[PDB]
Amino acid sequence: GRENLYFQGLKYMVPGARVTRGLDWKWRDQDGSPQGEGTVTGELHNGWIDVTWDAGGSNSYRMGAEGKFDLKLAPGYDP
Repeated sequence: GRENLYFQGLKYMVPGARVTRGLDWKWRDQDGSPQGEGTVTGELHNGWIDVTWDAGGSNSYRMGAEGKFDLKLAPGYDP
């Protein structure tokens, strides 16, 4: 039994969080390298979260918006 994905989004999508793409990703190669990782840079806004990728691009991803979760916490990141 776990908190739903919206609750997880609220708990984990905070500045500094390390992420990769996740289940609902539909954003082509924006993660910048295969299996690329990134850092969340802000707070949730209308269910979207900002990420700066290690490859260097900055953009926004759904983590609740549209009922979709585009990211996953990166391997080795355990807050």
